[PDB]
Amino acid sequence: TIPHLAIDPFSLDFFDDPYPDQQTLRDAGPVVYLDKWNVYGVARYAEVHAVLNDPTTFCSSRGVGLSDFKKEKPWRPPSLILEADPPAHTRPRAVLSKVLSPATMKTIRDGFAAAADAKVDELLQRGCIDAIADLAEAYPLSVFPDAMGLKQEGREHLLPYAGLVFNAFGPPNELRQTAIERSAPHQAYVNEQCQRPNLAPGGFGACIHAFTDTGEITPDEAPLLVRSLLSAGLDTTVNGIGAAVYCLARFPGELQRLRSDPTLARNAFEEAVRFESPVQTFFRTTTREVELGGAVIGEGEKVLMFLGSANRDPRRWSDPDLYDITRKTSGHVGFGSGVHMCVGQLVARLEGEVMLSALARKVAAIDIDGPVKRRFNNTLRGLESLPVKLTPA
Ligand code: HEM
Ligand SMILES: O=C(O)c1ccc(CCCl)cc1
Ligand SMILES: [Cl-]
Ligand SMILES: [Mg+2]
Repeated sequence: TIPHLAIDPFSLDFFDDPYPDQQTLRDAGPVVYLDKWNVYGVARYAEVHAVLNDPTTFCSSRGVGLSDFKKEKPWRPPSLILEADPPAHTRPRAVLSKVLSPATMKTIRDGFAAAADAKVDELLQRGCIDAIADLAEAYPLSVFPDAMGLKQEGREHLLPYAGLVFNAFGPPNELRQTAIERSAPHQAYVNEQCQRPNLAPGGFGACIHAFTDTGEITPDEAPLLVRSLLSAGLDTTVNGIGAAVYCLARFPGELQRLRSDPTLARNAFEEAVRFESPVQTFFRTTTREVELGGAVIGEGEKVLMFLGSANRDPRRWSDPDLYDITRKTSGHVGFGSGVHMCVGQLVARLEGEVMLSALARKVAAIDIDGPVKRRFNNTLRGLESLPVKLTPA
């Protein structure tokens, strides 16, 4: 009843161009079985959304990667938020929600915007730049580590650590095995910066530790919650901003519309999150026998959700393969959906908005003028290098 497919969604050929294989996954049926990894797969919007919004049946406490924490040891102590289910998930989630709250965005927006304008000004002086290293990476590195309260020393471990985290969600292929092999120095750095004395006053890290006296989290929970932000808070925005710039570079008509109305910057970034879906996939584990799209999935089964495929499903989206900065993007699953929906989405949207605003006001054209190189990761979709020429407005 359930179709069996041999597609490996974690192969380099798949990363290089996933869209034909994602249509195959969608059109094979609402639920498929991936023989390569012995997991179920859902690639249509409907089933992805349903799984995300039934955390009781499709749990996260057994891991959101391929590995089932009930069968294998996690490569690192489980996240108190990402790899937890209600009710244990609830209070750690509340603390991060308040640490990254709408009121908190008011305290950082001016500095984030100023750093975005300054970066674009700097890049326009050079003209020809790498939109990845020099923009998508450089800008988040210039605001987020400081917003965390990290010292300057050792920040070079942050991106390698994040690449490891997102590779570790994948199956035990070479990408994952090699990442874990090289992980020891990055884990040591990150874990040490999570301790209260190492987080500067007023930053996200110190604010997490400050919540340890309300009864929502205990002092011994704060380090791992800082670890969450150091895991998910940087490389995500790198690939989100990278996606947005890549879209504007490929679709000059949409850059011209953005220039004509810079207030579209926020929706232009949201559309880029849907269009590229930098965070591609996550797993759930069934806690009971469940019926999903006519298939009966047994207990203790892994279910792979194709977020990027759901965001291009023609059953849900009109012209899904078009980048449209005025599209009604509400409902896309690029940030997830439900109780685990990205708790840092306000930070991600703030960074994306202010950067796209700077480009909208300062840049007249974005022209690819060199070889485009893709970066391969078991969970993240994005570029290694994006040579562009920036023409000033
Ligand atoms: C374009 C940028 C980003 C994207 C596309 C993204 C994507 C996602 C997705 C899809 C989830 C759901 C995971 C699941 O359902 O299992 C998630 C959760 C999460 N994200 Fe984001 N994220 C981004 C930026 C950020 C930032 C900036 C932060 C922190 C500053 C962050 C921290 C988190 C955390 C802690 C969770 C776990 C939430 C929970 O389990 O309740 N992310 N993110
Ligand atoms: O709590 C964490 O350590 C964690 C949370 C979310 C993510 C992926 C979000 Cl795109 C990775 C790690
Ligand atoms: Cl760690
Ligand atoms: Mg419809």
